[PDB]
This record gives sequence, C-alpha cells and structure tokens, in this order.
Amino acid sequence: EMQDYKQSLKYETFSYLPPMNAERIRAQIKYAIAQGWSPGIEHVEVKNSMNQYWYMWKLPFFGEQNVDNVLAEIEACRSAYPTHQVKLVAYDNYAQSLGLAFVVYRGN
Amino acid sequence: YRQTYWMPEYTPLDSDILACFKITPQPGVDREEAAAAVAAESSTGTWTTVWTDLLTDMDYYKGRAYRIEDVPGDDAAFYAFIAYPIDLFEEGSVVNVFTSLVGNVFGFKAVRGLRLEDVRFPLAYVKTCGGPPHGIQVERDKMNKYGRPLLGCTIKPKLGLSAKNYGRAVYECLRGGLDFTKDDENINSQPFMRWRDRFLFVQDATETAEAQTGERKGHYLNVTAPTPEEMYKRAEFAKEIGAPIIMHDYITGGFTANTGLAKWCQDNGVLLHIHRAMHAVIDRNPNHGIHFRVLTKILRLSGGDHLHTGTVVGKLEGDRASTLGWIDLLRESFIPEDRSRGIFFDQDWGSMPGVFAVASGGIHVWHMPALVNIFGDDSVLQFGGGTLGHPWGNAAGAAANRVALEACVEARNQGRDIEKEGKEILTAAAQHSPELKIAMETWK
Amino acid sequence: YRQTYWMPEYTPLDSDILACFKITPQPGVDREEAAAAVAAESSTGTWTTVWTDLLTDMDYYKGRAYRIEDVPGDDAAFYAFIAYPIDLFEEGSVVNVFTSLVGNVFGFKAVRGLRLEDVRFPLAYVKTCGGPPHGIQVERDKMNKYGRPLLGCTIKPKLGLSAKNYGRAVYECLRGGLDFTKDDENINSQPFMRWRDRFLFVQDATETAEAQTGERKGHYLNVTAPTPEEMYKRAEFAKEIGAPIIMHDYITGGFTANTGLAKWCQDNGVLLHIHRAMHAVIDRNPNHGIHFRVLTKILRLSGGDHLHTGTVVGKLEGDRASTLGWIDLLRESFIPEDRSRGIFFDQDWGSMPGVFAVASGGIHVWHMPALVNIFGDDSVLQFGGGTLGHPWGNAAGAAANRVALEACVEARNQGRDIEKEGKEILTAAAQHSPELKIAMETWK
Amino acid sequence: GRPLLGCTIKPKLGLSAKNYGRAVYECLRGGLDFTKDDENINSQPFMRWRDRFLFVQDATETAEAQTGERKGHYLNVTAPTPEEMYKRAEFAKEIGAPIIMHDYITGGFTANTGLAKWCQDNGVLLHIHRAMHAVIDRNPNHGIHFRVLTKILRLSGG
Amino acid sequence: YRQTYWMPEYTPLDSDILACFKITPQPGVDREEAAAAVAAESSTGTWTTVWTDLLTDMDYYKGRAYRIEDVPGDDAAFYAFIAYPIDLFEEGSVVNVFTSLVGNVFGFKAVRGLRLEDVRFPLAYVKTCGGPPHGIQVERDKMNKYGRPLLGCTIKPKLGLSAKNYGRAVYECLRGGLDFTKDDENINSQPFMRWRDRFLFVQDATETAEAQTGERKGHYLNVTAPTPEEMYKRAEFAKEIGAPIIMHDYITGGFTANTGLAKWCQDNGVLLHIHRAMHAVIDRNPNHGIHFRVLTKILRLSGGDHLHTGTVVGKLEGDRASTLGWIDLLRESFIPEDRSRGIFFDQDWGSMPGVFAVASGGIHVWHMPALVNIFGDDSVLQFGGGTLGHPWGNAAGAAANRVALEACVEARNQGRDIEKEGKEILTAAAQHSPELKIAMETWK
Amino acid sequence: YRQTYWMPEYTPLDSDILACFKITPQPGVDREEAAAAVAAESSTGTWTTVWTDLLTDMDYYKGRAYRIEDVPGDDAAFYAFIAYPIDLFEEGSVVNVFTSLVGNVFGFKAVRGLRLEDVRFPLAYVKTCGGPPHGIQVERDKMNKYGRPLLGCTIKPKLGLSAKNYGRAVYECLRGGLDFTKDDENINSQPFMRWRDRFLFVQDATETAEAQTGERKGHYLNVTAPTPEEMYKRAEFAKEIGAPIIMHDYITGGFTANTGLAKWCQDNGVLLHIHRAMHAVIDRNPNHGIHFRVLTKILRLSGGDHLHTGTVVGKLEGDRASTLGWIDLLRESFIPEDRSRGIFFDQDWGSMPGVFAVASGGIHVWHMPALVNIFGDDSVLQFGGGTLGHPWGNAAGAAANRVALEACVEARNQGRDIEKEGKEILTAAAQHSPELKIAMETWK
Repeated sequence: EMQDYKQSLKYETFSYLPPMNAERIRAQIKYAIAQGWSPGIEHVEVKNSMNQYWYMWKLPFFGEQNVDNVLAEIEACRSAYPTHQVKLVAYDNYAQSLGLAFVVYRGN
Repeated sequence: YRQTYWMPEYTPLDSDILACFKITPQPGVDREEAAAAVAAESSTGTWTTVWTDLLTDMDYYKGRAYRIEDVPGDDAAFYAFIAYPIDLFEEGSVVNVFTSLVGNVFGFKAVRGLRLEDVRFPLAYVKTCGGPPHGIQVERDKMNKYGRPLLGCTIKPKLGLSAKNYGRAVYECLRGGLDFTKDDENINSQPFMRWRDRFLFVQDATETAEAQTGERKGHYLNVTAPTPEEMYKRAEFAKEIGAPIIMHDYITGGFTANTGLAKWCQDNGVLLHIHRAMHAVIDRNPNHGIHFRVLTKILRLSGGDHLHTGTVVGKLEGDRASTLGWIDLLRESFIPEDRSRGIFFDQDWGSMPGVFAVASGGIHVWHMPALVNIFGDDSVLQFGGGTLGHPWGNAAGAAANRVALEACVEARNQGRDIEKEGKEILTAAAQHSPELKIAMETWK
Repeated sequence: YRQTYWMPEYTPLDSDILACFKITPQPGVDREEAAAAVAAESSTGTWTTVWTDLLTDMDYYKGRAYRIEDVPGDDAAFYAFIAYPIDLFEEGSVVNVFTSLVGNVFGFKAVRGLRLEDVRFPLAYVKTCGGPPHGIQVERDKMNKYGRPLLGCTIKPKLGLSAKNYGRAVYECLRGGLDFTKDDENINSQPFMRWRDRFLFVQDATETAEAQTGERKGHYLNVTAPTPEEMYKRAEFAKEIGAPIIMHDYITGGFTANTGLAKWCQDNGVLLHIHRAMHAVIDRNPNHGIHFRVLTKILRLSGGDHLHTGTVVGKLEGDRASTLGWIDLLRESFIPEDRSRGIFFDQDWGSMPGVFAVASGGIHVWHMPALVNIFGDDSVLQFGGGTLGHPWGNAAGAAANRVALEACVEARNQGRDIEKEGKEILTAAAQHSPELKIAMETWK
Repeated sequence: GRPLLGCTIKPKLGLSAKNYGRAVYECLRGGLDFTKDDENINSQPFMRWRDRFLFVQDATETAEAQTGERKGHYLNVTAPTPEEMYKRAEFAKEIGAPIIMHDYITGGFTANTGLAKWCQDNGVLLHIHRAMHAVIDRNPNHGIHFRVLTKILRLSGG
Repeated sequence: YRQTYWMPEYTPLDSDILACFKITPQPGVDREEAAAAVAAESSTGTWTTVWTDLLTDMDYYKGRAYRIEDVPGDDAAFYAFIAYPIDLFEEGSVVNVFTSLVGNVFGFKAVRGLRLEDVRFPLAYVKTCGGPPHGIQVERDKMNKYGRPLLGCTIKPKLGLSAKNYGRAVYECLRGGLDFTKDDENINSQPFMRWRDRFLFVQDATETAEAQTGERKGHYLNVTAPTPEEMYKRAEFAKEIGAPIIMHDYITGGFTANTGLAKWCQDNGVLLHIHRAMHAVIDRNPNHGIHFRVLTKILRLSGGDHLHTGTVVGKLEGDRASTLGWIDLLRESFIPEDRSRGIFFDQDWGSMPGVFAVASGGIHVWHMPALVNIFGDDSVLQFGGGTLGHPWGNAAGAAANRVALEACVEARNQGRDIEKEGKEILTAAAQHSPELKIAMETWK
Repeated sequence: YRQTYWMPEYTPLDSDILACFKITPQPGVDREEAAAAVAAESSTGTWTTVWTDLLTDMDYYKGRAYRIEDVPGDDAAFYAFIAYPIDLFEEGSVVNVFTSLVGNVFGFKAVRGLRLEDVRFPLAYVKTCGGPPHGIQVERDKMNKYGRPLLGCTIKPKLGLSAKNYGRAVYECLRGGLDFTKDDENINSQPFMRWRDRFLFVQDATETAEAQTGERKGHYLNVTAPTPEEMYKRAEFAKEIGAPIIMHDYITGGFTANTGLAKWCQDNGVLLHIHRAMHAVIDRNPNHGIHFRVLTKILRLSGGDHLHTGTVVGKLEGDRASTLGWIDLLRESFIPEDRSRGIFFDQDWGSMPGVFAVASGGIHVWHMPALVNIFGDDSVLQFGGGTLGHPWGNAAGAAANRVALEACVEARNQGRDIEKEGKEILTAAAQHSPELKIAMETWK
C-alpha cells in the first residue's frame, strides 16, 4: 500500500505546492505590499537557476501599490524571456533581506 | 553590612552591568541585608575591611543593590536589583562576567534559594564581544533561503548507526525537503561511529541531496570534543570537506570553548548551530538557578547562528510569555522592559545580528500552523519524530513537512488566521500531497 | 515503555558505566516507568521504534535500569540505578559522558525533580583519561614539602588592586609563611589589572619571597580566558616566567577547556589548581541537580592537582559524611560503597594519582586543629580573611597560621587528641609566637 | 586600445553583502571593466569584509562569464592593523580577486609599501585611493603638493 | 627464589596482563622454579634483594606464576601461566609490553627453549591503544564492496620493473578484476625504481583502471622507510596523490614506527595494509620464539586494516586449528579459550574493529572454493602467480580469479557444499568464462 | 631451479653484498637446490618466468649462490654463500637490506632451519649510511675520559621508584664513582613514573653528582616511545635539559626509528646508548635465526655510540671466540675473515667510528680483572647488582668498583698478568679501600 517518492528538482519556497495561478500570485503580491516590502522580478536560465544573482527585470517597484501592475510586469518578463525561470521577490530594507521569494514559472 | 554595599539612592549608569536576583531568604532575615549580601558576594565577597581594602577605591569597585521589589504571588521571595561597574569585568568575556555573577552567591547560607532572573548587558560591553559569527540575515543570504522558516531534523536513534547508515538516513531526510539535518548532542565520536567517517559520509549525503534537489543543504556536524585542539581539528576538517554548518554544546562544552569556536566560525565563514544540553539542571527550578533568558543572552554574546529555545506550543496558553520574551531577546535588536514577559531590563543590542530560533521536541504537522504563527519566518523547526516516524520513510516525511510549511506560510501571507483555520489549510494542502495526508493520518 | 529499557534481572558488567538518580516523580506515576524514562532519555531518548532503530542492535545500545531503592526518610523519592555500556561514550571524554548522562533527563516533565547522586567510572574508562597532571605525591616531590598540610590564601579585595599592589600583597603573604597564594576566580584580566602585568609582578613577588624564606613558593595564576587560545597563551606565559602553578575555573570555563589545560599542564610540568565556581547552582538543591561527588569524579577524570571541597568544619557534626565521602573519592585509590557517606558505588581508580583537597571560606586559627584532624596532611588550607585581617599585616598573619599548623601537626604526631586539646596546644604555641597570640585574640 | 571604466558603488552606507554584490554584478555586466569599493568600506557591522569579498567575487565571476571580458573589483583591504590588512589581501587572493584597494594616506605609507610588496609578490593588482589628500595639498601657502604625494605613492607601489 | 615470585593461590585480576610460556627446561630443574624465573626476569629480573627494593611495594610490582600445566604430547615441556599488573606497562605501548615480556627471558640459561604462546590483553589496556585505523566494516563502507572476499595480487618480479612498467602491470591486474594490487615487502625505493615515481605511476594506473571498470581500486603502496620522517613523507605523498591504501612492514620496520603510521592513517583516513615479513625467524621454531597469534594480537593493538595470516589450505587438515584460532583473534570481538585451536586465554576486544585476513602464497583457482569456505567474506585473497602466470595476461588472470570468486560466493549463498562441489562449480562458471577455463587448464 | 640462480664460477664483486646462510635442509633435498632457493627467495622469490620477467635484466637483478661449504661438526647442515648486487637495495637503508635478506627465506618449507651467520657490507654501501653519531674517540673527547673502561649501572628495581627516588638512586650511584647510570629497557614512561619527571630529576641528580665529584656524568635516558613523534619529543627534551646521552631499544623500537634517532643524535650532538632487548628470540637458536654479529653490523650501520655485547666471562673458555669476533666487528675498522671466531667475510669499515662495547649481567668486582683483560679500555662495564647490592650503599659500591677498575688498569699498564694476579691486585687495592674490601667480602 506504500507509495514511492518520485524525485524531481525543486525551487525553494512554494515549489512543493501546485504552481500558483493569477489569484494566488496576486495574494502573495498583496502580502508583500502589505508588509511594506518592495516587489522585484528576476529571471535566469533553468540550468543556472541555482545562481545567487539572477537577471533583474527592470528595477524593484519601490512604493508600488498595484498588484495588477506587478503581475503585468511578471507576465511581460515571461513574454520577453519564455525559456527562463522567473522569480518574484520582496525586498525588506530594514532587515536587508528578502521577506518573500518564490518562482512563478519553473522554466522549460 | 547594610550601609556599605546597598544604596537606594544610586542611579545606575548606562555602562553599568545590572543583574536581577530572585532571593528566597531564610525567614526573619532582612531583605536589604540579603540584597547587599548578593551584591557583595558577587563583587567583593567580604565585609570585614582588611588593610589591603584601604589601598583601593572601595566606593567604586563594588556591586551595589539599588532597588528591592516584591515578587507577585510569592510573599516568601523578593527581587534584588544590583548594579555593577563595567570596570569589574574582562572586556569581551562572557566567562568572566558569568563567573563574577554566579561564582559564590548561590552557596549563600542565609537564603533558601537564589535565582538570577535577568542581566543587563550595556551597549559598551556588547560592542566588545564578537557575537554571532554570521547572524540571521547573513545566514539567509548565504543559504539563499527567504520567506519561510527553516526545517531541521534530528537523526535517530542516537545510538548504533554506522557512518554510512547515518549518512543514508541524512540523505533521505535532506532529499525529502528539509533544509537541515541535525547531529545529536551525544554524537561527537563514538567507537561505533568515528567523527571523521561521520563528516565524510554526511558531506557525501548532503552533496548528493543538494544535487538531486536544487536547494542548499546542511548538517549540524557536532564538533564538541574533549579538548579544544580536537574541537578545532574537527571544525577545520568540516570546513575542508565543505560542510556549511557545525554544531556545538555550549554549556557542557564550556563558554570559553564556545566563544573560541564562534570566533573561528566568524573567521572561516562556517555557520554555527548551538544546542542547549544540560540547560534544565540550571533553569528548571523556580527558586534556585539561572534563567534561560540569561543563558540566551550569554549564548548570543558568545556567538552562534542557531539556538534551541523550546517549542512554545509545548506549554499552556498562560505560560508562554517568558519563552516569547527570551525569543525576542535572542532575535530582536532592542527589547523594552516587560514584566509580563519576564524582561526586567531594557536590553539594547545595537548592530549585533540576531540568532535563529530552534523549536524541537515532540512537534509534528499538527502543531505547525501554531508554530508558524508564533515564531515567524526567522526560526528553524526541527522534526525528529515527525520525519523519521513517517510510514513511507524519511523522504516522504520531509516532503510532508515541507508541503505543510509552504501551505501555512502562503496562508499567513494571504491574511488568513492560520491557527483558526489550520485543519482546513492542512487538508487543502493534503489534497495535493499524499505524503502529507498520510502524515496527518499517522499523527492525528 | 516498561519492558523495553528496564531489566531487574540484568547484572551490570565491570566495564559498564553506572549512574544513580534520585527521582522525585509526579504523584501517581510508576517508579519502574520513571526509572526506564531516565534510562531511555539518557541513552536513546525515545520509545517509538522507527525503521532506523531496526538497523542497530537495540538490545546492546541502550541504558537499562536494573534496581530501584527507597530513599531513607523521603517517601516521595526513590533511587534509580542505571547501567550504561562503555561503548556508548567517546573514550576519554568527560564532556561526552556528562552530556550523555545529563543532556535531557533533567527536563523530564513526569518527574518533579531529578538528582544525579553517583556515577561509577569503570577502570577501563578510567585508564583512557589523562587524569591529574601531577598528583599529590608528585606535587609534594616537586615542591619539597612533606609531613604537613599546605597553606594558601586568597588575595582580597577581589577588585581594585593594581599589578604592583596585588604583588605587594602576595609578597608579604608568601614571606609570612604560606606555601601558596591564590588568584580569585574573578581575576583573569581586568582593565584595572591586566593579566600579563599580574603574571610578571606575581612572579617577581614569589621569587623574592622564596629567596628571603628558603621555601618553595607559588601562586595559582588564573588562566581562565574567553578563548582557549587566550588560555593557552596565558599558561605558556606563566611557564615562560617560571610560575610553578596556575588556576582554572573548570565549570564556568568548561570541561573541554579544563581537559585541554590539564593535558597541557601534564605535558609542560605545570601544577594546576582548580576552583569550583558556580558549583552551587548545580549541587545545592536536594531534589534537582548533579552532586558535588559526581562533579569531583568528573574533575579528577579531567585533570587537576588541587580542588576546592569545602571546609567540613562549616557543617554540623551530623552532616559531614557526604563531604568526607567525596574527599575520599578525590584522594583515595579505591573507595568502597558507603550509603552513610553517600558512596553508592564501588569506585576503583587504579593508578590515577589523587588530588589535593582545598578547604577555604571563613576559617581561621581556631578551626585549625579540627581542620588538621579531619583532612590529614594531604590537603591545602586557605586563609583569606584569617591572613589579611591580621592587625599586624599579611606576613604576621601568615606566620601565625604557619606556627599554628606546625604546632597542630606535631601535637597530632605525638598522639594527642588535637581537637580535644586544641586550645591548650594553640596557647602553648602562642607562648613562643606573639603574632599567633594576637591572631587568636583577634579571631576569638 | 581604450581607457578602463570604473564605478563607485553607492550609497556608501546600508547595503548588505548580497545587495552590494547585486549592484556590482549589474554594474560589471553592463560594461564597466571595474567597480570600486568606497574608501569608507573595509568592514562595518552592516556589512562584514569576508561577506563582501565572497559576494563580490561571486558577482564578478558571474559578470565575467555572462560578458566574456575580464572583470574586477577594488576590494578594500585597509584595516586597523597590518595583520588584518594582510589577512584580507590573502583572502582576496584565495577567492581569486584580481585587484584590491588601499588608502595609502590614512592607512599609512609603511602599510602601503608593505601591501605593495605583497601585491608584487602575489600577483594581485593594487588600486590606490587618495583619501585625506585635501587636508594636505589644498592650501596654496602651507602643505605638501599632490605631485610630491604622487611621486611618493609611485615609489611606494600601486 | 621459589616462594617469592610464584603464587599457586593467586587469582588473576580482570585488569591483569596474562602470559603463557611454553618452557622446555634443562633436565633436573624444577618446574615451579623455572616458572618463577620467567616471571621474575620478565618483571623485575633479579632475586637478590637490594636496599632500593625495600623502597617499593614488592608485593605489587612483580610478575607471578599462578599455574603450571603439562604440554600434551611433550613430556619435556610445561606451560607456565604468569599474571602481570596493568601498572607495569606504559598505557597504549605495544612496544613497552612486548619489551617487558620478551626482553631477557629468552636468554635464560636454565631452560633449553622458551616460547611465548599466548598473551591476555585486558579490556582496560585494550581501550587505550588506537587499534586499527579503520577496521573491516569501515573499510568495506569506504570501498563500497560487500558480500565477497577481496582480491589482491603481488606484482612480480620483485626486481627490475621501472615505474612505468610496474604501473603497466598494476593497470592490467586492476582492470582485469582484482580489487587491489600489492607492492612487495622489498619495494620501498630502489635505484631502478624510486618511490615517488612508483606512487605517481601507480596512482595513474589505479585511476585509469577505476575509470575503465566502475569499481573502486587500490594499491598497497609501501611506505616502509629507513627513517620515520621518510615514512611519513611517503604516506603524506600517497594521500596527496589520492592513494586509498598504503603498506607497512610492521616487524622489520618496527612496532613504534607501525604504531605511529597507524595513528597517522587513522587521522588522515588512509587504509593500512600490513605485511608480516621476518615473522618466520620468530614463530617457526616449536620450542623457542613468540607465537604468530601473539604477533597478531600485537599488530591489531598497534593498528592495521589488513594482515597476512597464511593460506590455511597450505597445511594438512589436522594442522589448521592454530591458524583458525589466530584468524578468530584477528577478526572477532570475543574469542573464548580453546586449547584445541591454541587459544589459551579468553580475549575480550570490546569495540575495537577487526582486521581483514590476507591469504597469499602458492594459491590459485583450484584452492579457491576451500579458501572461500574457510575464510568467509571478511578476507583478502592474493593471487601473485595465479594472476601473473596466466597465458593470456594479467587482465585475463584477474578476470578468471574474479569469475571464480563470484561463482564460489553464489554457490555458498545457495547452500551448496562448495568444497565438495568445487570442480563442478568451477567448470559451470568456466562454461561462460574462457579466461577462467584456460586458467584451470594452466593450473591443473 | 638449479642452473638459474646459483653460479659456482661467479666471482663476487667488491661492491656486492654477501650473505652466509647456515641451511639445515630436509633430508634428501639437494644442497645446491637449497642454496639457490635461499638466493631466489631473498632476491626475487620465484622461479616461474612470467612475461614481466622478460622486461628486465634477469642476469643482473638476482641473488646467486656461489659457494657451498660443510659445517664442521654438523653433517646435517651446510653453509650457503650468496652474492647480492648493490643495486638491489635502497642506499643507506639497513631496514631495506634486512627486509630483502630475511623477509621470506626463513619460512621456507624445504629446510628444517635457516640461520643468517654473516653479511658482508661493501665499503660503497657503508659510506652511504650515517653510522654511529659520535663514535668511541669523539665520545671520549667529549666526556674527557681516557685510559680506562667506562663504568655504568642499571637502576633497580625496574618497577616502583618515583621520579625523585629513582633520581636519589642515580645520584648516589654517580657520586660514588660510576661514569654513567642506565635507565632500564622497560622504563620509558609509566604511570608510577612519567618520562618528563624522569628526565628532570635525573638531570638534577647528574648535575649534582658532577658538581660534587669533578667528573663528567651521564644517564642513558630512555627515549623509546610508542610513536616516533614521542621519541623525538623526549630526545629534544633531554637535549633541552642538557642530558649528554640517551638510550634506545633498537630491536623492539625498530630499525627505522633507531636510524632516525641516530641521525638526530648526530645532528644535535647527543650520545646514543643502544640496548639489545629481544635479541635472544632471534640469535639464540643454533639452527634458526639471525646471528648477533649480523645484528651488531646492522646496529653500527644504523647508528649508536654504545651497544650491549655480553660479558664474555659468562661463557666457558672454549666458547668465547664468536663473542670476541663480533666485538671486533663492532669496534675495529677492518676485521679479517676468521672461521674460528665466526667471521666469514672480510669486513672493511673505512672511516666509520667504532662503538663502545657494553658488558652487563651478573658481573661484580671478582670478574673485573678478566673483564679488563678481555675488553680493553674501549668498553663500558655495567654493575647493577654489583653496585646496588653493596651493604654500605650505592655510593660505596660505585667507589669499590671504581677503585678496582683503576687498580686493574694500573696493573695492566705495569705489565702484570692481571687475570693470573687478580686476587692479589684486588687485595692490595682493598688495603686502601674499605668499601672495596667489603665488596669482595660480600661477593666472594
């Protein structure tokens, strides 16, 4: 009755859950803006996903309050780079760390 | 004895070391007398003035009791507040401060019990100690982990596993989804499993799991040794093989050894996990001992990236304030005084980085929403039984724990009351995770 | 839980490590259950069998409770005897044995209190540890002192003395007649007095006193340091300047650091004085903690030439047996079981040399005949107040103490009851010693 | 065939090791041959020197791989003690940093000469910053000229 | 002489070192006198009491003969059993124990011959020595080899091969199927072939064979050197180039050098192969010498992962018991007394890991089923002639040996009598292995 | 087998290493066959030509038997003379030469016994080894002692003496008149007496005796250690404290360790005393083993200033030739072949300095004229019993021995037959020496 674990590559936070849709992505962005963090968008090759430094999509959205524009920028990054993994981050300036970081598209 | 070492009028300097002692005196003895007794025996140790006393500035080099307070709910005990000049201690020596405070006062025969409740470390003395080698934020940057608490596991049984079998437990635990695995406080180098073979096989398993998962992995390799030379050799071997984190027992191993290892870790870029073994012989008795909040301050002064603080959920709802208070002491930069949470002094840490909070002991998937709500993202959750007892294996248990963690974190981010809706959130996550579902079925 | 980790029929092997725990359980819980709980949590820590448990020899790698005894006079507590295989511990690691024994069992929630009363170290494990660097007889041979207890003094005040002033107290104390002076447990290196200046001026004073007296002199220079590197540097500087003895705080400094320093002392021919600071937070509570006899065994396993054991005279006549028992544990080669003296196990030490007994705290010329009768020649008597409080100075106080010591030793050698005739013996000695006479006049 | 391009990472204060590295990485991958540590940044509580060196080397390697041109960062090794300075320079060489930076006036001429000799021995390039030079060479009637300071610096090594 | 150093009533302590001597005395001399003579000359060396004798505890510091037994089948010899206190020897010094036992007693003129048959090492003294650096199980874990004996080969001729030619013999031998190749006891660094070139070319060949086969490979690189500095340099170079195993001559090189090299191997994670050169000048004579079982105990105390023990099949069926007994002494944790197998004392090893048994000398594919049945999986079979004499080359010979080994192991696992059915099993294997078939055709 | 490795016509080169083996073959086997067997197994070890054999110069790289001689008085044994090219051995490695000669040949099953009688070291190979660190003449120049044999003493009992008591035996022995005292082969570092305390107290006693007498004094401090690191540490400590001579056990300690220690002694200007412990297990059997003359050659090649050679007087008058022959081998620059004295080869030593001859064991004042006549001035006479058993003490015994030595030396210088007139000479000396007179009275 026991079932085996099927091994596969993972992508940090929220990678063990089913891939997020627009609603869940919007909820995460709303959380990020509610915590006072600055949303950011990054992308990199699948083979280079483990890189510490990803390609930055434009600049971090400082003071941005519209989750619709955040998601539109995510989709624009996906459209411009269709084979690249895309990550959404939230900069915490007080802690000099990231309050949230997860991939939106897992690449192909 | 009275007028000499206790001054009600004395206003303590911002550089003074302040200590709060819960004195349970023998019936009939004077409260001010007992306060001056703790102050004297912790600073000078005598009252009879000898000819060598007159060669020194007696008004300066002495500890003074400046305030006595009633203990709420305990008429047989009172709080003694004592101020110590910063000049009385070696700069950057938690060992010397600890010795000066607790060397002889606990053997005082005129009190039935003595507890050291809180100690105020001034910023001037704080700036001298090295502190945590890396800190929470630097460790997060190094491990490339953000937005969720870290997951750990203690490899069990504590006895019997060879190097390869211990490695083949660690490998499945890590490849299942845990960020870290943990060497037990007992495992440093035993006849059934030598430390070098431990380090080699553990590094092999960690590298294999990291390659097969895509996430940075680690194991708190225990470097507690009979000798500092052996400890330094084990830490150097861990760095040579590439282990990103090691573990030390800072109480049984010793504060001097822990400070040296923390300085070495800061020098060599190796993360340090701290285990609090023996802490119960010291901090459990309510009327005699030194508090775990004081031990936490001492540990973060000495240096360490992780520290066991308790599971919080393991106590009743009305007994969580002291644990939360010492959690804030460990993690936050400035902790205001809070008598309800047991914080007796304003504690300014300046720029010293925080230390990750470790929750371990009898906790599984069901406690997890409460654990997330209480600890926040800056904590490490350890699942020994909750991972090894999984019917499908260590990898399946780790996957269940990771899925539950991610679901709870997302639920908290969405603005839901994760403690109120924990069962619903976990069930919704289990609709996509058979391992998680069978985990709740096992541990319900 | 019951049948698995407690075997009434089990006969413990001569190589097994045996531990005796005084369990004060919660009312209603089973005695055998609590005994198995201490045995399990001190050896394996769990009862739920996981799949990794089946990979090991569970029958071997576990601690077992083999005997439960009533506590005389305490119906709420019982004695649990637990046997541990020698394979469970690192060879020659008091740190590892101590951690395995006391890591988590004292935090057990099903018992109100847990005390570790006695621990049996088998000769097989004893032969692995280095033990005392020199021992009583080798230290006597090196110092050329025989037939009388050694005399020491703690330099007071603990605070304020510069290097030269501390040296000019030590010099008069030594030239007065004391074999040793003692650095306080607080003095390692403070802003008012740095450690290098301490060592230099102390060595100058010791050399001057030795030259002016004709007897070998020493000072327990404190090498307790924030880091093992600093401790080793201070010990090496003491050896370089020629100091014959150093001092360490083996509890606050740490067991690992103490073992390393003891090994270094054995290697470099430097005597080691051990101070027992903090011991009261551990051994004072009658229902929770670890006994000072266990601490004494641990210290002599780690290494040390001197050890504070208490003044014995400081307790009532009916409460001296436990102190005498741990004195025998520290000094004698084989200590038979003695329930009256608190010796729960036969303790065979083999060839490991004994450790000098140090009596200190509130003792003066009047306690001295009792001190001699109780301790014998193989002990060190410390006179801080009894030397510094002398109206004629440190040298006169030391001369008084030395004259009293020699008179008491000769009286004991002549076959007199020194405790019964103490006043007469001291008066007869004072007929030739004005310093001694004024000493009794001061401290009567 | 062209002058080299550099950039000073700003602000002088506040950037963590990773954030400073993620400024350096974009600066280098954009086209600059070098980036520059500020004369203030040697090892501060908000950003320790070892983390600086590690993250800077990571960013430099990533930019070099993604561009195809040799990259560098003047890692500041100015330290309170010559032992600390030598340790930082040795760590930079160990991690593979091709160039380091020193403050030759505030750090001292003896320290600068020793560091220059070490750089010549170990094949590490040395960037020299002229902090404080204005307290000396600005006054037209009292001081020592920056041309004399330049001669002194090139004699010392850089 | 008689009453002083032999006590029939003495019961030997569990910590006592016991030695059994086969005494072939001069006709007419007393058996008890000769036993006391061996006991005295091996412990104190004299009978005339001098004034310095009275300064010591003569009753303690002496070896005593407690039992005399007849030798079955030899009326001219008797067995003398002598007990030695553990205090008589340096802790962890096989050199000191060996010297104390055999320094002068073999030159005794009142006996025609003296043989040291067995020596009892108590667990207390066993726990002090380092023992084998890795042991059988740890070596198996490191090499990833289970379920079959290991295969080795001695590269021949002993003389003439350059570094590259020796490497091109080793490469074919390893790529043919042998787990190991062996440097000869003569080859450390000769003018025709220097040691550094040996190590480099051997490592190249081993790496090439490992890459081309998919199995871990090794070569016992000889580090026996004129000086310990040279030996340590060669071992360090082997570790630097990555050689997993080295070889030492523990008798000709010396017990001190072997112990140092074993400690270095345990420290650096390098396997140690031990060759028993010269053992015949010592253990061959039936009436004078020290037995190879005692030499095996000494070697496993000193440290080593492999040890030559003989081919067992090389003796008649009625002369195999002593070889099997010392095989059990080398490999097993506890060997009960067995007079038929030559085990005179119960030998408790505790947790010290076993040592691989090496069978070498005149053995080929035909002896192999008997070799497997006798030695089991925990042994190394060496085929010098049986691999190099193969008509198709070293690779073909190694393939033949490996196929025969796997077939015999599978036949044993299936429950067949491999010795009774050896020819049938080998023929059935040869139906799929032309190299094996031609190997039996060559060596029939 | 025959034609290949034995050449009757071969004339051995002056650079060839020659070995003489006494072969006691199994009845019926051919003498030339057995000689070729020893030659082959000591050089190549096989007869079956393999493909790797054809890659080398087989005519060169092999040992050849060139002469077979009858053993006088033994029809069951014959002498085999074998020549070895100098190319077969590492330059300056007694370890390698010894291994090549005796690795496997003694385990040959076709001979009942094999003895290595003599080995010829060519001057070319002799010039490579370091040899004795100082030599007889350089040691005499350093110690400022000429014209008489040196006097030594073994401190007894071998067990029980503390450092100070051993020193207070050494001090009286040296101040009595002996040039040296001797640590026993058992004493390196025991629990009852540690090596550092030995070295310190021995140096103190030696310095005191030298100051009180006016003659250079020394003690062979034993540096035989479990590890070469420990041995080098002990030798370095001896040099640091100023000990002029140390002692090593070159057989039990090992030839590699002895060569390293001899090189260190030559580098650091420290004299080396060599003890021959275990030599009896090797050289006693007349039909199997390696001769003490070969062991003496090996020792002087390795390095050493003193060497035990036997008392010579301990054998009958008709059995002294072999002892005298190996004495000449140890001391003289060129020893011609002498079958009566057991010298089978002309042995040219060139410029290598001689080694002092040590006579020890059961010798006292009466043997002394014979000892002087036999050994000459270039020898060391050891008096353990003959000094410690003196009724008036160690100093009186040493004075008696010294007076007897000086009287015998003067009698020899005057041209008297000291052996014929020994009693008269000793009595005439005793007319001025009461200690000497009572010494003869005790030992008559």
